[PDB]
Amino acid sequence: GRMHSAGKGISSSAIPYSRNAPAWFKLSSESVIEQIVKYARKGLTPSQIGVLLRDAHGVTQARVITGNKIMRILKSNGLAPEIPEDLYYLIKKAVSVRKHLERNRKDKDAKFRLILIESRIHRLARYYRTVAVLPPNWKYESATASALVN
Amino acid sequence: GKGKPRGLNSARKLRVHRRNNRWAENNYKKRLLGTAFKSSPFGGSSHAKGIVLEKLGIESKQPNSAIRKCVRVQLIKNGKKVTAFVPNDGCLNFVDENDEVLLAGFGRKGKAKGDIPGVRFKVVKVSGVSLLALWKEKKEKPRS
Amino acid sequence: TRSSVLADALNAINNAEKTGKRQVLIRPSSKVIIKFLQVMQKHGYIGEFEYIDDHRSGKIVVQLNGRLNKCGVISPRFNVKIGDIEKWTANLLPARQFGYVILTTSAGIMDHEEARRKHVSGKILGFVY
RNA sequence: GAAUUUGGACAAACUUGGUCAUUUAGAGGAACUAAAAGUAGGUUUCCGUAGGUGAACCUGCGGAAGGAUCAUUA
RNA sequence: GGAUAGUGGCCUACCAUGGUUUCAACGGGUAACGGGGAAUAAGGGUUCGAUUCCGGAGAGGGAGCCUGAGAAACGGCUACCACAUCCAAGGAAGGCAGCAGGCGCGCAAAUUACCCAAUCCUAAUUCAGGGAGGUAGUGACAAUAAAUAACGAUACAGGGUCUUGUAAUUGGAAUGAGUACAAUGUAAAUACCUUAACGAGGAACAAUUGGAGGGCAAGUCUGGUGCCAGCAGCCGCGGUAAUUCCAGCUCCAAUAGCGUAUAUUAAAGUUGUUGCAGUUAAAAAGCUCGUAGUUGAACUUUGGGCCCGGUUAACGGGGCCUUUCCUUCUGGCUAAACCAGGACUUUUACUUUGAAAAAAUUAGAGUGUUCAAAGCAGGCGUAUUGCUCGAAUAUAUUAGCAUGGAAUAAUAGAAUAGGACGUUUGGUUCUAUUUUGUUGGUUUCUAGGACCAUCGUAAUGAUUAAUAGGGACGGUCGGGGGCAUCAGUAUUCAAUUGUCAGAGGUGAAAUUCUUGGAUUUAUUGAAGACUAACUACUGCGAAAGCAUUUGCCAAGGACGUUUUCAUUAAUCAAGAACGAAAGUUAGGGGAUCGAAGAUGAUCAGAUACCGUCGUAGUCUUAACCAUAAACUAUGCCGACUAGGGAUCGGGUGGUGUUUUUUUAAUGACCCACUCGGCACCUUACGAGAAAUCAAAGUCUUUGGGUUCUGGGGGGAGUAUGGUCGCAAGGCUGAAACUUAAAGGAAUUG
Repeated sequence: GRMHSAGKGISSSAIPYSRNAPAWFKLSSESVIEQIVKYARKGLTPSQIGVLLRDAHGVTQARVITGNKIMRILKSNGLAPEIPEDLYYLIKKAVSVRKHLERNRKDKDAKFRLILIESRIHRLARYYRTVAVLPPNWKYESATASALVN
Repeated sequence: GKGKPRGLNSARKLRVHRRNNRWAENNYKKRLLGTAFKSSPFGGSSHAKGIVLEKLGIESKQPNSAIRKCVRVQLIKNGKKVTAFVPNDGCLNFVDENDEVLLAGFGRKGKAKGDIPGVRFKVVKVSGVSLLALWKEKKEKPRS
Repeated sequence: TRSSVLADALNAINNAEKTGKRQVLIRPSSKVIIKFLQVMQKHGYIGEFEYIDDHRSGKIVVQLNGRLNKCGVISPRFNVKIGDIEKWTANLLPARQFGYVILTTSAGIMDHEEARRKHVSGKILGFVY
């Protein structure tokens, strides 16, 4: 089920049984690539690029049209951020809930949720520095993480 | 499932769990604490020898009784005083005070066989000769 | 989480036979599951199975024909030295004339009589009778 | 070339100080025993905790049933 | 460097600051010499191994040392310690855990015997010596074989003319327990095997040990003994917590053996890997996070054809082709490509085979020790100079070595190309087995490497996106949390007012307030707490818990998604967050209720043990404590198995309903479907001791992953130790002893 909850939901997306280039698309293969790098240069994460492409321009998913995934496209042209997207968002959430916990001391529910979020951050950071994406230590700390997010 | 580890490399947890569980027994706990040597009435032995301190008259009931009473005996090696069970009537007059009786167990691993509470030993020899044969007028007691 | 897919397949087949169904669907699929089903199919314990292929892992539809008493998996997969093989049979088969235990040897996945005939052995995998 | 002698390493052992541990004397007390034989009433059952009482026991706060659901309509 | 026979922190001088450990280091115990092995036999295990073989260590405790190849030797020496011997009192000598033997200790263990004859050892060595060893004595440790009787005749009972048993009936045969000429045996004897002579008629030459309610086999026996306010009266009957009180007859089991005591093993699945249990019988941490540990989705050469060839058409073997034998090099066919040949795991785990593995022991083949336990003997002949078989085989489950396999489970490779391949060209860096007579140095060529750059050669290099997971977004949803704010009656108190004699309290009184007006009524004000009815077999939260309005702050599940990354996960000692009520230290405020306390009346009955006042507390802030029947008495993750009706959240569809004021969005409702919840009813495909359970199912046909806890009842959550807490106390947590039951679930008197 979940990782830090009692839920057991299964809501997700379902990739179709067709790896071949839907016929009503028939537009291009590279034009979406410089459009993707334009969207990234505008300042979006790969997930936001994907949702805008499937909401506006009929790209079912960028993996089937181009042959490469979105993050590899951004990494190929030197648009990759120094830390990955999901770890960045987890650190941002931890910073916000830590500010809230600082202003309201007696919120013990926020204390428990912060402990859960930080344990999730530690697991993800251990995976990233194991697969050699992050620097070999990267030393997640309470203070400098704020200076890490902005 | 079953509540225990089952991995192929999970033998150390099984071993230490079995060690602790075996410590929660009674035979193993007394065997590997050496209880039969420090606190046992014997020295972890089968028979023993001791002088008869006194003879105590615990009868069955009020005067219409069956005479089943025996003696209080102090040991030779431990110096500990226990109570015995002399066999049937006619054997009671043989065992006097300070009579160097040889004793055995009674047959329930340290528990009282029979309906006499508080006896775990029985006299096997009196004055270092016999008790069964001396009762059956087959031999005679040597003097001192 | 899914520790063993072979356990799921064998438990599904046992439950389907004990309920009294005709065909059963198994997900996921594996080379080990396929080879186990091929041995069970060769010895007549199951009927005919098909490999439905989506892109992810596959599914298997097995059509049973009865004559299946019990199939089961042995987790963990112990190393079975050859002189020990009949010992395993003597633990978990009802008799000596029928009943099979399945060994994953370096010559493939095979029943124990073929393992004794080929003078080869390996890890244990499961049993069927 | 003996008795004898200087220094050193190897060191048994004796005197003191501390420490570890076993056994035995010692007021006091509390427990248990067979002690054949001493001085009518309340009845929900508990749990945690606080206070009080020769004596179980009582009271305050929170919790459990290991406590016996009838009539009606929908 | 010293020292040693030699390496070495083995020691010394100098310099570094290292080494081991939750995969349990270091410390403590051992009624611990280690092993070959022993008992137990369905398997796996459990228990013992002082002891006949191998290795270690010691000779009362330590230390030191000469001789010698070898000793830190003690049937050698020296000193100290503890014992202790001798005497002329000056001095001298000591070491049985060698063989006998003595004392002591104990439940527990033999002759101060004979001999080198065997086996081997020592010496100058065939010859001497050997308490090593062998022989005999004691010996019911254990083990082997089997004496205490067999056959008739007569009379009866039979089945019934051939077969059994009975008998104070009867006949003779056979033989060794012993005694013993002899011979053998033996170093000399004893004993065994052989044997002249003697040796059997029952109190002979005599078999015992336990038992007879059940377990567990065999008494619907006999007599006597001790008790009676039971009947009779001196004969007795019957009863006797006489737990039989004792003898005799008869019977059962084993037998030259049988019983008892302690320990251990099997039956025991009361240790449970195989193979236990945890709703209620012992036992699921109050809940969650989380390190070590254990465990972890699928995927990459499959298939086909060809032959040859092993066993009685089936099983199993290897080479060729199918894009398919890749790799480290010499000698030849040749014009980088073949043959004859030396071999190779990126790293493992696993598995087959093999070597090297003391004997004895175990399993086992042969052989009539007269049989057998044993032993490795033996067998056959013209038994006159002889012949010949054998002393096998197996097991050894870890580690190390060699080897065939490549399923299963792991590890790595090209993502900033810094990747591979070459008769692609340039430069640098080094080396020479050589030839110029051998050598040292100098140079070129040649050949071999390594490095830095440019041409190409190529299908140039990135597995799915798990009805695993985390992330993003969209619309929601909730009595989820914090802060601030708003409201509702109610309770208590106060002010003003109306009217009069009681108001409270109890089963009955009394204390209490009251003609300065009690209780009651009306208007108003203040304080603190709490949020009824709505409120449900509804919701939210990890649990504890959460119920007036509004706003802010951050969070959360479920649904939807042709979004994102590609294993990031499950469980979890160490460690940590929260944790009802009660309780502790200070501040606040104190309306109700209220431990403690104070008073009233205590009336057989309180069945109806009370009343009033009231401290701490109840509320809050900052610190503490960490326990509850913290309960669903049911750990967490995953898979599958059965029908039905409600209900909450999200989504999909309806030429469906309703309100629009025109039937457009949207809301409420109905029908169908789906996902995720809280629950409910019936049933057993199943389970269970039952109550009952869709999980407590998928289990004698026993294995998806993982953590914690239990081992008959008391003593006892007690004692002691540690640790946390100001304290209360919490966490961990025994033993001696005592007992044959304690207990769970239903039906019935």
